[PDB]
Parts: sequence; structure tokens; C-alpha cells
Amino acid sequence: TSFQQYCDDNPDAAECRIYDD
Amino acid sequence: SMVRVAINGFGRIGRNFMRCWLQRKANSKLEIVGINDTSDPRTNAHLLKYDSMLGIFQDAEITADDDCIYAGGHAVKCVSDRNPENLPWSAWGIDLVIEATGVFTSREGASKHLSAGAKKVLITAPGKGNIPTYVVGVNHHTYDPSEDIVSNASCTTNCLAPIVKVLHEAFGIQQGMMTTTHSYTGDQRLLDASHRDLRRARAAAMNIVPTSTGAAKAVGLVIPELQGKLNGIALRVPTPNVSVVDFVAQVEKPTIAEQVNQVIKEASETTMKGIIHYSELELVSSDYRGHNASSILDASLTMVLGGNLVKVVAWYDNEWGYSQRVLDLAEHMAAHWA
Ligand SMILES: NC(=O)c1ccc[n+]([C@@H]2O[C@H](COP(=O)([O-])OP(=O)(O)OC[C@H]3O[C@@H](n4cnc5c(N)ncnc54)[C@H](O)[C@@H]3O)[C@@H](O)[C@H]2O)c1
Repeated sequence: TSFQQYCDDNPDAAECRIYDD
Repeated sequence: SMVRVAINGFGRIGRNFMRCWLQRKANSKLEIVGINDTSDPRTNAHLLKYDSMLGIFQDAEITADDDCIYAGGHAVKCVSDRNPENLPWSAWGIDLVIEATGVFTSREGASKHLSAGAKKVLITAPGKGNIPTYVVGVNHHTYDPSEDIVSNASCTTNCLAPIVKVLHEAFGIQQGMMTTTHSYTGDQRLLDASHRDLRRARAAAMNIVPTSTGAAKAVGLVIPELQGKLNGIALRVPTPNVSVVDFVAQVEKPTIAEQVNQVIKEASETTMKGIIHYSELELVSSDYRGHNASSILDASLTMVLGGNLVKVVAWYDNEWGYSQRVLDLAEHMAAHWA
């Protein structure tokens, strides 16, 4: 919830990166 | 005169792209005049020069100061601002941004470069929502020069789409399933660690790691007749580069392995020259580093059952081959710039 917020705010962060291979 | 290019995100794709441009610089309509990245110029110069996969860049001197990186005495201005709205695109007269951060793949995200002054954006990834998607060799000629934001799709879709087109035209694809056996990429953690996707959290060099992929569905964007007819998955494995697509299709016109191979060989020599390479050699992933094709068909692996179920296998260098396509798409846009 604070984690989902952190990935919205920081989508390049290590915890967040989703690359479409 | 030249189309003025800035790279946003100087990562594996951003630096592979840059290296592709430096090799083809003499015949190009693009001039790379700016880079934005989280990192500073000296770090970027160092990583551009020293690459664990591409080796040391020998073609020309690479150097840096506080403001610029210099590649063969071509000066590239550097800036470091995570918010594309703040970037000096008007001031630098930027025509085209290469969006390679992996973060600004929605129209609204990418449009931040336009409002900062660039005229167009080419996203080095699938777009989210209504963004025109191109694969060179498949539908790049449908590009409309009025478009301000485009996508060059994924490495995998670049590998699969040209094979699918050739197979569709010869045999008629009714349905098809894909698995890419893919090198690990920078979205995976090095050791088990916190991640939004519980698979991407796991140690990349120690595991086979499944992920969902949009790559097969995305072929339906670039070959609209096949929309909703393709799906697949990805399996990441402990190699750092070079990947392979495994495609099993149900086709209308009955065939055999020899004929499937022949038809892809014929396309590789004509309509798909430079995009698909046809190989009968017994090679392995390492041998395909630095290959310029989007797809290298591994002819010996082709097989067919009951006339209608066709399997083909195609290699691709996911960093370099894809970066060559990004460059091709940009050159194309520059040749068609109103
Ligand atoms: N095989 C491949 O690597 C491959 C193939 C096709 C497409 N792609 C896509 O290209 C994109 C980048 O992949 P990569 O492997 O180059 O990743 P990478 O993580 O090596 O490169 C990303 C770069 O962008 C930078 N960055 C991140 N956020 C930024 C911001 N807000 N502003 C400025 N710089 C920022 C990072 O610091 C890094 O230098 C992803 O969308 C990926 O899906 C990758």
C-alpha cells in the first residue's frame, strides 16, 4: 500500500522495475 | 540537415543504441546531441566504453568532462534530471527523444518530453494504451510522420513478428503460442530481494524465472489480422544476453518442416533481408552476440505434426539486435520528417 505508492513514485527503483521481455 | 536526437536513459538499450549509431554515423540522418540519465557524464563515458557484453569500444576515443561526453570528438551534452518535464529539449533544439528509461512508456509519461520541447518520442519498449507500435520489416512503412509518440515494441516482439508474418502469408496462422527463453535483464534482482513481482524478486543468475509477457499479443498490433490470436510467456535464464523464441502455431494450409524452412529461407533473402537470417548451423547462444538480425531462424529445430502444427525457433540478441532496430526506426522517421 505504501509499497504500491513507492512504486508509482519510483518505477525505476530496484523493487519496482517491470520490463516486458 | 540532421534530426537532433537525445537519449533519455543511458542504460543497456541507451548505450547499445549509442554504439549502433557510432558505427553507422557516416550514413545517418540523426545527430545524437544530448543524453539525460540518473548518472553523471564520467560514469556514462566509462560504461559506454567498458561493456561486459560488447567489449571495449575501440572505434574511437571516449572521454568526459563535467558537462559532456565525447565520442570521436562528437560532443554530447549531458544532464541528469529524473523528471522529463524539466529537460532542456527546446534549448538544445531536440527533434527526437529516444525514451530508454523503461519508465515513460505511457502516452502521458512520454508526452512530458514533448511539453519540455521535443517534437517526437520513440519509446524503446511496448507503449501503454494508444501508442502506435512498429516493427521494422513488418509494418514500419505504415508510420505516419504526423505521429508524435511511437513505440518500437520489445526485443521479443521484434524477433517473433517477422517470423509470424512470413508464416502467416504462406500458411495462414489461426492461433499461436510462444515461449521466449530469455537472458536475464535489469528488472530482476541479483540476490533474492524485495520486488513487486515475486518472480523478478528472485536471484536472476541462479534461477529459471517465469514472467508473463505482452510480446506475443503485441504481434497483433503490428499484424492486425492476428489480433487476439497469439499468446505466450517468458522464462528468464542465467545468461546475461541473447535470447530465443519458441513458437508453435496452428496453420490453415498443411505443410512440412522442409517447406516451412524453405519459405523462411526465401523471405530472409528477399522481403526480410537484414531482418531475418536463416541458419542451418549448429550454434549456441554465444555465437549470436552482436548479430544484426531481429530473428535468426534455427532451421534444424523446425518441426511439424499432422500438417498443421508448426514449431519454429529463432535466436535474437535482445540488446544489440533490438538497438539496431531502434536505430532503423529512427532513421526511417528522419527520412520521413515533415
Ligand atoms: N534486452 C533489453 O535490455 C531490452 C530489449 C528491448 C527493450 N528493452 C526495454 O528498454 C528499457 C530499458 O531497459 P535497459 O535494459 O536499457 O535497462 P537499464 O535499467 O540498463 O537502463 C535504464 C537506464 O535509464 C536510467 N533511468 C531510469 N529512470 C530514469 C529517469 N527517470 N530519468 C533518467 N534516467 C533514468 C537508469 O539509471 C538506467 O541508466 C526497458 O523499458 C526495457 O523493457 C530492453
